[PDB]
Amino acid sequence: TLDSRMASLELVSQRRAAGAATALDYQEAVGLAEQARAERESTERQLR
Amino acid sequence: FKAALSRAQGELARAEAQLFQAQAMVRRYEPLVKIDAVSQQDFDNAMAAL
Amino acid sequence: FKAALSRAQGELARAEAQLFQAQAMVRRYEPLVKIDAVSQQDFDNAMAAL
Amino acid sequence: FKAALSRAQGELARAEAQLFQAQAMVRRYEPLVKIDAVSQQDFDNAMAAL
Amino acid sequence: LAATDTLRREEAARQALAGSSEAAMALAKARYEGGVDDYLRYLDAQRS
Repeated sequence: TLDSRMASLELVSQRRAAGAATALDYQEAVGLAEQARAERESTERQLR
Repeated sequence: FKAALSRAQGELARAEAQLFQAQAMVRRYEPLVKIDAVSQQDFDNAMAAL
Repeated sequence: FKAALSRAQGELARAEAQLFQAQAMVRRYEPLVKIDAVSQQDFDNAMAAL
Repeated sequence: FKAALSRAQGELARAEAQLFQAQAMVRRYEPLVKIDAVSQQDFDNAMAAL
Repeated sequence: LAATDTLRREEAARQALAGSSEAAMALAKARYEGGVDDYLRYLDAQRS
């Protein structure tokens, strides 16, 4: 899931770089990636 | 001919109102695109509309 | 000629209906934009439509 | 005749504005569609618009 | 130890997320003061 989030984040980053997307979309993609990372940390803690 | 002139002036007023709207849109969008608040595509559409 | 006048009057009636709608929209937006209930872009669009 | 030419030039200027906008759209979409950032359908729509 | 490590990384992710929402604040406020977005969008961003 996090790999998917980073893929979407990179893709939206490219779209913003090309100007087809606002910085708001890039920011929300960043937030989603951070949320997935936090979820991964929680699952890592549970596994440990 | 006065009636035709009135019609032409009415069309002119409509076009001028649309132009004022487009000018306002571009004036508002210009600083926003500088900080990427609006997409470069949206600003280009606004400029084309203007 | 009577039919042509009737057609033109129909077109004028449609234009008056559109004007009435735009007037009502601007009247509703005018107090709202002062408290920022509607975006300044939307108010300027309403004014342009009027 | 000068007025007719001015009107035609205005129409041409509008067409050039639309062409410029479409060119910008396609220029932005062309690198994006290769990485599948935009749908192939959207790129074909942009090409059709251009 | 596992909790402390995973929680350090999780707090890093959550701090990045908060920074992202604050960037959304900067952008939404800039739009609102620019007259493009109404107050509702700005308030929604604030709540987020």
